[PDB]
Amino acid sequence: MSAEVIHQVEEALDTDEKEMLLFLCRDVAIDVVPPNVRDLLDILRERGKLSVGDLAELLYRVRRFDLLKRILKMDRKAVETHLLRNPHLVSDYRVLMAEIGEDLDKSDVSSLIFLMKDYMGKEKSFLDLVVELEKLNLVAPDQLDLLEKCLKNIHRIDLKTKIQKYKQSV
Amino acid sequence: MSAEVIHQVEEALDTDEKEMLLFLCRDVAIDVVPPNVRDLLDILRERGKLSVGDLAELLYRVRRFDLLKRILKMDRKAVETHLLRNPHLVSDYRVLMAEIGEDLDKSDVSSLIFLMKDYMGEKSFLDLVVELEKLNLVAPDQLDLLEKCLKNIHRIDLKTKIQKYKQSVQ
Amino acid sequence: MSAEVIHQVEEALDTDEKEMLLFLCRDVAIDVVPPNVRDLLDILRERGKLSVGDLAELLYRVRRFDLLKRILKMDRKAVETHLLRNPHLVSDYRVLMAEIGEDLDKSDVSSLIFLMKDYMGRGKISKEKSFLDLVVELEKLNLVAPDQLDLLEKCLKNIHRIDLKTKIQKYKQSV
Amino acid sequence: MSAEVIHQVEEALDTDEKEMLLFLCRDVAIDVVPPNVRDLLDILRERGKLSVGDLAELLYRVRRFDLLKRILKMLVSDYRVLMAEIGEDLDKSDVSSLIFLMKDYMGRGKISKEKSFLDLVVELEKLNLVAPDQLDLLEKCLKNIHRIDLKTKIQKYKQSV
Amino acid sequence: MSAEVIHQVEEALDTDEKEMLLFLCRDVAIDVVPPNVRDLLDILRERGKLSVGDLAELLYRVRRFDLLKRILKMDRKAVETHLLRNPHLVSDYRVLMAEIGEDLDKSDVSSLIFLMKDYMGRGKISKEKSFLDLVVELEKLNLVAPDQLDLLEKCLKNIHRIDLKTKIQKYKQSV
Amino acid sequence: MSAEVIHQVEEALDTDEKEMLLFLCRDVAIDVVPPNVRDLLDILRERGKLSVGDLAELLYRVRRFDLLKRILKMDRKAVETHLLRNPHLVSDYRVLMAEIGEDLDKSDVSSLIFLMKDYMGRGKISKEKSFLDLVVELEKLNLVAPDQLDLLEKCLKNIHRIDLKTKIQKYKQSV
Amino acid sequence: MSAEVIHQVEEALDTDEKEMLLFLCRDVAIVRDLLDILRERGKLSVGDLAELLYRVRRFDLLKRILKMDRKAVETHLLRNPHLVSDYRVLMAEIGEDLDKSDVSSLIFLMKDYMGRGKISKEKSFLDLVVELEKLNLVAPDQLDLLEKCLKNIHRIDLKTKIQKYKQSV
Amino acid sequence: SAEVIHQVEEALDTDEKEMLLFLCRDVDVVPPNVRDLLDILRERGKLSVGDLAELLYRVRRFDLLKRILKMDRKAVETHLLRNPHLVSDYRVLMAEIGEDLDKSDVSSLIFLMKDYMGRGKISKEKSFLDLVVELEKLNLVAPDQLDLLEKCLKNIHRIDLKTKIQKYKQSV
Amino acid sequence: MDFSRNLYDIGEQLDSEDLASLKFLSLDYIPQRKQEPIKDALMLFQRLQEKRMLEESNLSFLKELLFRINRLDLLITYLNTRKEEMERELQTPGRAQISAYRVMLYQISEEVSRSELRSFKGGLQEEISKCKLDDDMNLLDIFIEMEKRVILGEGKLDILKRVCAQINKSLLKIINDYEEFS
Amino acid sequence: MDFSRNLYDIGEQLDSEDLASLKFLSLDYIPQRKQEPIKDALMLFQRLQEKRMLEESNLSFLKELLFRINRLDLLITYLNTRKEEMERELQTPGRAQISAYRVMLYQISEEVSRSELRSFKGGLQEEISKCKLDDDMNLLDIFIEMEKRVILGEGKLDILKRVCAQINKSLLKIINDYEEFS
Amino acid sequence: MDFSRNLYDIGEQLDSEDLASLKFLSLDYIPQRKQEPIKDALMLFQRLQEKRMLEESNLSFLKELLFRINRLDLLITYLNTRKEEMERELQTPGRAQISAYRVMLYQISEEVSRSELRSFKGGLQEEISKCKLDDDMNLLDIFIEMEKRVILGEGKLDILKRVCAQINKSLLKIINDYEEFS
Repeated sequence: MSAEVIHQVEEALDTDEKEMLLFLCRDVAIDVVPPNVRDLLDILRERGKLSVGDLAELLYRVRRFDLLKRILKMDRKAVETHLLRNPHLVSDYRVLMAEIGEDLDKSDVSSLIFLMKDYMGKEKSFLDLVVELEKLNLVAPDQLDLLEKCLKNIHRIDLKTKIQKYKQSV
Repeated sequence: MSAEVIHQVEEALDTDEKEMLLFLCRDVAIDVVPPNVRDLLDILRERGKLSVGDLAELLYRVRRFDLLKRILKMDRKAVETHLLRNPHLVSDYRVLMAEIGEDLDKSDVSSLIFLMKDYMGEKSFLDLVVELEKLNLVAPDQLDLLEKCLKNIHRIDLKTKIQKYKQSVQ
Repeated sequence: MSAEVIHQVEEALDTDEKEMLLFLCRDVAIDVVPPNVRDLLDILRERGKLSVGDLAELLYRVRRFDLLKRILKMDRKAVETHLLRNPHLVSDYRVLMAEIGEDLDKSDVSSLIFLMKDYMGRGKISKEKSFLDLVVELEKLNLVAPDQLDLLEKCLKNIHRIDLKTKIQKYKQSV
Repeated sequence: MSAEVIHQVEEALDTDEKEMLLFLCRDVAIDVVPPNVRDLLDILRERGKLSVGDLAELLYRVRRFDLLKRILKMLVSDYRVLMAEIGEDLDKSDVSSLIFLMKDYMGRGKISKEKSFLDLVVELEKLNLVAPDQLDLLEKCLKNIHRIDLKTKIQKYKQSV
Repeated sequence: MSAEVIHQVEEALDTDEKEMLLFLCRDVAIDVVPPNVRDLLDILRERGKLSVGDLAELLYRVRRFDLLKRILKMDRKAVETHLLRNPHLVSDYRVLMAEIGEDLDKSDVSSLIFLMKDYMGRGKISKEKSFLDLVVELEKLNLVAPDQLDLLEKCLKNIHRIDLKTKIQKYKQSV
Repeated sequence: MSAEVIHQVEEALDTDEKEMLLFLCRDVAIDVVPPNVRDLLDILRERGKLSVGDLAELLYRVRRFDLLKRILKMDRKAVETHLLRNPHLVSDYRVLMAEIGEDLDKSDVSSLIFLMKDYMGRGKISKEKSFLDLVVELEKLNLVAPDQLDLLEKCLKNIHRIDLKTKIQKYKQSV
Repeated sequence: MSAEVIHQVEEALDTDEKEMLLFLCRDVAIVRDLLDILRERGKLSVGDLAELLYRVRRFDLLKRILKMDRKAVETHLLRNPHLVSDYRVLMAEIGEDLDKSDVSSLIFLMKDYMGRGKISKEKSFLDLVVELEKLNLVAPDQLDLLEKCLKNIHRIDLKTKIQKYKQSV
Repeated sequence: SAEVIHQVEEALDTDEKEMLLFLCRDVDVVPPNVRDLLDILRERGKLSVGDLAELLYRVRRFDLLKRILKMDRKAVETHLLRNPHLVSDYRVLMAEIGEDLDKSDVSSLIFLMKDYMGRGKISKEKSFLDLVVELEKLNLVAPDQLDLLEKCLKNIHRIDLKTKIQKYKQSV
Repeated sequence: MDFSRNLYDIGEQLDSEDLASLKFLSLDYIPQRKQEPIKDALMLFQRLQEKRMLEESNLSFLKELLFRINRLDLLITYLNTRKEEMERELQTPGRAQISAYRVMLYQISEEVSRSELRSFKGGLQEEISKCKLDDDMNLLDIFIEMEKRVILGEGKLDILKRVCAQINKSLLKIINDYEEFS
Repeated sequence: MDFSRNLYDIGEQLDSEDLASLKFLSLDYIPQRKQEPIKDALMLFQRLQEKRMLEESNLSFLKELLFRINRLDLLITYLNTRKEEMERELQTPGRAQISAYRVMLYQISEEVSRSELRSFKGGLQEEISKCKLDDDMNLLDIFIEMEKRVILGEGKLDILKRVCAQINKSLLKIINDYEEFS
Repeated sequence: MDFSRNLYDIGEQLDSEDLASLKFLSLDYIPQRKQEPIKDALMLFQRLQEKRMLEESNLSFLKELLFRINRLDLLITYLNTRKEEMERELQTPGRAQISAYRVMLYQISEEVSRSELRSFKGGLQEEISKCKLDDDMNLLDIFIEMEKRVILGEGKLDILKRVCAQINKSLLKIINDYEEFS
């Protein structure tokens, strides 16, 4: 709510969680690309889509529960119930992409980009690669064939199972 | 057409995309020094050179198919058919220069700068290309200097691309 | 309270506060537009509308309490009380426009002028202009008025700023 | 509505295009200096040059095509347009080098205000250091700033006539 | 003293300390607001409130001792002795604000302006302002005073800087 | 105290003790995160929680008595007495975690992160991590707390190590 | 008599250039009306007309009006006696090399000497020279104070030029 | 001349420009850019071909000397020895000391000297020459007294530069 | 542009360790500040070209640098110079642009293995505290650190001899040969 | 999705030792600077692709590399080529893109055991000091080091024969066979 | 975390030799590049989990691996499965996830002594270089090397039979049984 909460949240997070937060909030800011997490939070507050519940949900997606226990004075049960009842902000596709990118180590992404180089043109992370793929209109919540096939080819079948489960859910 | 469309296009673009688009439109605004991409779009509109097809061509040339689908409501196939039928705004020489500039790395461009420091007297490949154009060293009809420099740095794939382009002009 | 007081008040202000003051007082001085702050103060004093209450209201609207305390020797609480009791000289529409102009920055006003250059024209707002200048230009064409604010709300929503739109709707609901 | 269209056109023009139009119409406005485009039209009317065909040619060089279409509702020396093109092709980082290089030729205080290339060309033309048939100083200055492409345009203009 | 010394002092100062010098002299020149250093110094000279001791005090307060040795031909001990036996041209509150303003780095002033961007206009401080500019803006709203410093102390504590808070408390206990 | 002593202290510590100090000083400056030891010490000095006794305690808790002997010219017995009388900067939970991390070799943290791999992911465990990093991750997930140590005790028991479980029980009975 | 020549001369010169012509003829006689009266006095002539254009460094009017470029008049200038003294053209040259960022230093430093009032209007170097000449602080054969001021404003090339002119005559 | 200034200014670095400005601070008004500094020096009459050669030799750019001024090291060195100096020996010594400190050393120096100077006055990511000019402003480093500089340099375990300072002191 | 092409070809054949050796050997003509951002041979070649120590008609310094790191294949292949000519040229007094002390330090650095390096690092704990005993560094960095605190110089060699006497003897032979040349 | 997948599948079956052998065999088309930051076969394939020695319509060099290091299962599975065709193709003069000198060196390097390696290191203490006699150096590193100091050129093989005569005669047989082939 | 604890308990008991046997048996599902850095049971279990061949619900593959390497105490202790049930499950067609080729190769390797291993090596010192025929190599590495040179395939068993005929008959009996099962 107040600027104190935003300042504390900015001070608490590190670089990796900041990048994950930017990726998660990429869709809600449909036309604005923010350079800092501070700018993103200011934009969300100005647009009126930021509240105590929404900020708690965003911090819960990043998996920082001590921040909920300290700043927002909330536990995981309350935010879980709020998700169950109140519709959430980030789509299931974004959190699925984050979950997939969490499991890929620092070496498999190089093999994946080498495989995918034929469709496009240097320490790329999986999140940056999927952002590029979405930019080239190759990966969409309706088009998940390329990612599933490429994950199968590099012999990572648990992630293929995750993608299949997500497709079955919707 | 409407100012809001070009405003959205200007907002969504990235800095590297902005620079590539600014360079790639040098053929049209040959007697204009554009300070910003928004001003470049305004100048193009006021000169009767910008339309739906032209904006689609510009966005397709910088590989932003998501912006074509989301904003201009055009897909890759339709814009490719328009490209095949309607004459291109930008000659293929600028396209070839941009394509080459996207593959060279930091070490390669540094070595190229060291090699080419003899003829002339950090900077990306696009700036080197425009500086070479300034001194009338490389032109769309004469590419011997660039071909020799690309062959001397043991990167012969780009030399193959240049040779294919030079064969295609006849 | 001779012309010395109004001279001090005029000279102490800076450019942006002077522009805000002229925009706020544009309604009362509809007979002649004052090119300078001195002219506006002189014509206000000539008609007799200038007084302790009027000057306190003007200095409180522009948010300059230093001049109010040092020159007029009046506290803000008394100004608020006798402003609630006495009729207001500045319209709520004007203070709303001033607040909206306060909340905007250079990028946002550039976005507004770029979006609305179609109606205004190139030569009218060619130079970089504040939001108050664009508001005056819009009011010249009678597109914005205390009884008609839909276009302003639409333009505000176009630049992705919902809090200002909610403030506009709150003011509309109040009146 | 001959007056309405010309009065409405003046609104869309900006300061840079007004300066460019004044430089282009220097030959037409030799007898009296034009203070503004609105007064420039009055001067042209006094000269009797009020004509749609002659007026539409100016916007072709000014490159403001949308207003040309509005006027169409659907003469000038080629030496001056070469100077206009060269001035428009020079970025703001090279005019400083130009004014520094030719500082000794003219008054240093005469160029105290920041100048566009058109103003510098006018100043050098008042001293007759640049002529339609004499371009050695201009070519040397262009070469010294390391822009050989504009030298090709200068040679093209020289060989054309 | 003469025009030559004023010219030499003006032309030998960078743009960073000119803002400090303008802020420090606001109390003396409050009837009018000066646009630049030369106008301020000339106004003080004409008003008779400028002398060799006043210029020495100003240069000592801006920490430019080399100019004191070169132009004024005085060292630190001489100017300190002169200051000890003469009234101060600048109050202790001003020098305290200036001293605090030099111990804040970019990462702290950015945090302060972000925290206190809600009390004032968002576009009021859109440009990157120094701590001195923020103090001037707060003084305009009559929130910080030579005898009232609670809000400033709380704001300083809000950014996790306690040594400056202790300095404020030391100054308060001094009076 | 001064900057010179901080610089001398920093120049003597190795990497492992630097990481241990960074982990130990988590509670005091929980609002921020310091990149290296020098910045952490600077932050502590700015917050006013740094003194000669505090630095002596921090050096003593990392088992570097030689520096405390020569850099600070202090004795360990005096530090122990000060700890007996003065309040402790770091709670016993942090020193217990540091002791457990010291007692664990390189081949057991891999087993620990494999046992608890269900909650976390491979991305964090791809790089080599010590026990302190795993403790920090568990704390971030709110799985381990100073008043909640059942999970860590069970995990330590599961890997056929009992003495560390005895130490955990000793600490738990200490409160 | 043709007034069209006078009209063309008045129009061709811009406003700032008229001050140079007024300063050049300070001691010759005592805007275009002054030129017309000088023609009546007989001192002004076609040959002397080109001297003003040569001094003011505006060579387009020589071809436009006089129909003779600098090539024809360069020898005549040496042949004809000096209509205007070199002391005035030296001051004109000095004012040519002074920019608007320097006149402020001159007026501020010399405010003590001349009248401190009516300084709101920004004055060129020629105006300051005229003001100094009014108080008899500067003479055609005495340029010591001007040299001192030029040295005080951190400008040495003009200080050497003053000495070169003084030693030349 | 005029073209030589342009050729010199178009073929220099950024830190090299800073060093040139610091060297020219001896000969006043603070120069904003190297172009303005050269214009001021030429207008003041102090600039000369020999002086420009000495200035370029003081910054070790002999290739520029040969390419522009058509002179070698021996000729310019003999000219400098015979003719009076333009830059004082103290400035050259300061520049030479500054050229021999890497990023860690200057970071340690600014951290040490931040004790009695404003945190925002020096801020971070600044060169040694900026610290030297700050000390000059504070009037504690002078061509006759360098005790504080020597002590601070010794605090960071750099004794070769201390020997350099001692040798300079012995020279005069 | 055949000269620049030749220099580029020479620079492409040098890995990181040889680049570090070249950087250490050229400390006389290149200060630390100009040397820190160097991470490729092209930057070093350009820095040398700025001081006019390397051009079309003057390649002697480059030949000496390549000779001192035993890269004779680059000498014969590109610069067209064999070992005998370089030995004869360097035997002539006044043709050595690199001081023999630096070459001696480099040769001592080459003749030390990993265990010998660790013993060398541990042998300095008797006289210097942990402040200058950074074990992460290599032998060249240790020599530079010793040079910084004027505990090891052209005229000061007692510490170096004392440390060398602990590990090997041929190093003492090299030091004695250098002293004989002095 | 087809060619890149095949290249990745081929590269997934090469361990560290085979990667080192491939890096050694390709020194004529990849300089030392590019050789240094390579740790998996994908980067080597990228380097070969940049020089246009490996693409969809040209697979000769990859087949030659895979046959030279004695990996025939990969050829018969992921590339569909038998031993006889490769042998006949390589026997044709003018088609072998790898010089026979490097092949001979690699074949020699495959015929040395640990005791033989230590004997080889001991025999090379004259021309090469103990610096390059590290116990972690393999025979290929020794060969590269000798090639650096122009003692093991394509026309200069006397030192190799002299060293090998003290270990086994099969190596001399291999060298003599190569020389007879010339 | 019962499943992970069970896997850790199982992996605690395995020694180096059983780890090598498991690595050999799991070649068809793990490439060589992933095989090289494997050093304990936990890494192998992670690799098996990554391919979804081992999880909470599915444990057939782990039981098959434990049965093949003849470790029944672990099966009866930490997995609650007996020998007869495992044999009955394996005899069902389609349940075995390891081909009979690998099983028979491992069984052959289990029945070779050091003298018989030396005889096997001497019988095959002609087609295989001495680099892979060192005394440290066991029979599994020899089999892998022979598979690498396409001299020992699923349908190609001439060399294996010829070598085994010179050592023992029971190995030929096992080969004949495998051929009969085919």
